[PDB]
Amino acid sequence: TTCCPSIVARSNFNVCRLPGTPEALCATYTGCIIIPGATCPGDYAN
Repeated sequence: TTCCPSIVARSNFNVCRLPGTPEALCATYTGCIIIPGATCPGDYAN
């Protein structure tokens, strides 16, 4: 599950993913995160 700290981080994440970039790289590129669960925390609400 991906969680993002802000809307713009998420928007940048989704663009990063368009070419097929691994989520882990899109995460460090944006400040988004990968968690094993499905429940994003309040500070990664987007």
